[PDB]
Amino acid sequence: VDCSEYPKPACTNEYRPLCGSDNKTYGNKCNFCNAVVESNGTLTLSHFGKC
Amino acid sequence: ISGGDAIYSSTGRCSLGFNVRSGSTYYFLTAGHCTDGATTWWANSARTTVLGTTSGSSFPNNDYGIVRYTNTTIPKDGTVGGQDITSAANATVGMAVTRRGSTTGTHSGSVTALNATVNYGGGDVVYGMIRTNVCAEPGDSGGPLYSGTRAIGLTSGGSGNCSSGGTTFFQPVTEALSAYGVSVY
Repeated sequence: VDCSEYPKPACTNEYRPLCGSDNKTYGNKCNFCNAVVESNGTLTLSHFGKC
Repeated sequence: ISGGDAIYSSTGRCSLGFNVRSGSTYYFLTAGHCTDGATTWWANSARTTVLGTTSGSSFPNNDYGIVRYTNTTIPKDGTVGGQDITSAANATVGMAVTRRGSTTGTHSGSVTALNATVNYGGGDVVYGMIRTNVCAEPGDSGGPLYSGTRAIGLTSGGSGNCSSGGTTFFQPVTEALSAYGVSVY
């Protein structure tokens, strides 16, 4: 996952979860990457799938 | 199985929008972004109960797809959770609506704007969307937006979430019904 083209003003709502370094499961890549931007690049990917 | 229930494709989970039919052929509508590149749909994460196979998929530009039922025994209720749906209708500004989806369950709100353009990025832009103040979260895609016994839209995408509040766009259901020649029941 590359969050370079983010942030995006909207995300689709399909579910294909990723596990963030904050131990939160993100519902999809778009949700994930917008959180990464929102944390000012502090949040990273732990692994794919639910945490 | 009914509107709002979970559906699984090879890639992830979405929500069933509405059970529709044409003559004796049953199908269900869901989001186009969910049907894009999916062939078979199942009713469970284990993929043991088959639902059917995709028959049409329209995304981007629009955001609707239809799946033809191949499972003969699964009940195909013309409802949303227990709510009966009897007809389809055009969204209007100020209309009170409700959404049901497989991750968040049922949430209400109102139509805030019509014919909105949502740019999901990479050339995925959808047009003609209904804007509302209803929240939705991953997994809720393709679930129904209804008002009373009237079908109105299919969940597409948005921002925010159900804890803090958000904005969700829906694809008008009438357009989908018309493209495929099917009707709610």
